[PDB]
Amino acid sequence: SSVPSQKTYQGSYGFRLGFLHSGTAKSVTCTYSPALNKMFCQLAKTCPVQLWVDSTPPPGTRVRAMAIYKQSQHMTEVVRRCPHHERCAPPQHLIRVEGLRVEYLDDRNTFRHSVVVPYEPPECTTIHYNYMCNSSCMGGMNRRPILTIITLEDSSGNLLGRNSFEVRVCACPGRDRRTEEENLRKK
Amino acid sequence: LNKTLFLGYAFLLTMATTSDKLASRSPPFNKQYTESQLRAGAGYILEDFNTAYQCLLIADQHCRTRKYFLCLASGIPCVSHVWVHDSCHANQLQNYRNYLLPAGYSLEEQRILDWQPRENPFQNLKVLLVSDQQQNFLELWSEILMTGGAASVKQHHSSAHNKDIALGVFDVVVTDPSCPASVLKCAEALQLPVVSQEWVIQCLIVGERIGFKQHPKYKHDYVS
Ligand SMILES: [Zn+2]
Repeated sequence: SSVPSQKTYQGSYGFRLGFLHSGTAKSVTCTYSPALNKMFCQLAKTCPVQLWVDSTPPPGTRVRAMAIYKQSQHMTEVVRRCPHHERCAPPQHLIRVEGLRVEYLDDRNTFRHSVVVPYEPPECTTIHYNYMCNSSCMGGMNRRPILTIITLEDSSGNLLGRNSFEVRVCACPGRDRRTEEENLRKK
Repeated sequence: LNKTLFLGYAFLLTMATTSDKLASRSPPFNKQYTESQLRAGAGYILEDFNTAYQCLLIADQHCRTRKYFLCLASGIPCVSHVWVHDSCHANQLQNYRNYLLPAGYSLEEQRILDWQPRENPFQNLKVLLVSDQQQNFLELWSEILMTGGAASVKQHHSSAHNKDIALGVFDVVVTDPSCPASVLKCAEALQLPVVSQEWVIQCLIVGERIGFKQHPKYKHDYVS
C-alpha cells in the first residue's frame, strides 16, 4: 500500500552490496556484521557501502538510499531526524552522502526521505553515507531499528536493482556489534 | 504558544517511583510544569484514570505506577514528556508515535521491552484476588485486570472467610504472602494456578498472557 519494498532484487546487472571489514574494538567508527547483515556506526561518520555489479549499468543510472523501520508496527512510519537534531543537505534527512551531485528528495506523497547520486562504475564503486541521528534519539527513531534500502534505478526512476542492510547508529558500534552477535548465539 | 495546540487531547502524568529510577544499570521532567504547558494549549488534565478526547500518558521514562499499568492495560499510549517540549517549541503537534516510551523491564527477556500494539492480555479471564490490602491490592489490581479485559474479578480479603468462594469457577488466583493457607491447599487440589502481582505486571509489559510459572517472582509468596 505505502511501505516501500525491501525485497532483494539483484536484477539484470547482478547488483549486490559489499562492506569494508573492521574490528569489534570499542574504538571503531563503523563496523559491519555479516552474520546479522547489520551495520553499526556513530552519528555522522563515514559509512562505506559498496556497489557491486556483474554488468555495468548504462550511464544515467542512479543509486537511491532510503530508511524504513524494520518492525511491522512501525513500517508505515516515515523515518526522520528527531526535532532535537533538526534544529542544528536538508536538516530533516537522516541519511546523507559525503563527497557529489547528491540530490535530496522529499516524496510529496509518501513523505519519505531519500538521497540519490549518479551511479559511476568502479572492482566495486563505493558510496560514503552518514546517519545523522542515533537509533535511540527520543523523538526520532526512538530505539526502533531501521533498514537502509539501496536501489539502482534508471534515468527515469525505474527499478533496476535493490538491496538492504539493517542499521544501528550508536555511541559504541564495536561494543554493540559484539553484543548483538553474542545475543544471537543463544536464546 | 498557540492557545489551542493540545485542544482535543486529555492527559495523565506520572513520575517514575524511586525504585524505578533506582534500577539505573539493573530540562528534567516536571509534572507541574508540563501540566502548565498542556493547559496553556487547552489540554485537558486528568487527575486520575477514567470518548470525547484522545488520551495520552506523559512520563519521563517507563515506570511501574498505578497510572502506567492502567494505561498499558487500556491502550492509552505512554508518551515521553519531550513530545510536549518539541510541540510547544515548534508550536505544532508532533507525531507522538515517535516519542512512545518503552513498556517496561521484562523478566523473561531480561531487558527493557519496547511497546507494540497488543490484544487485551486478560481477555475473558476470570480471576480471584486474595489479599489483606483492601486498597493497594484488591482495589488496585481489580481495576487494572478489568480494564485489561478480564471477564470478572472476585475480590476476597485474606482475613475474611470462605463461605462463598467456589474456586473452581476461576482461571487464576492473583495474591500475595497474606494468602490464607486453606486457599493455597484448595487451589492445589483443584489445580488452580496461584500467582503474585508480578505475573499481572509482566503480562502488561510483555503485552500478552505469559507463563504462570515462567519465573520464580510469579510465586505468590516471593519475598526478597
Ligand atoms: Zn537525533
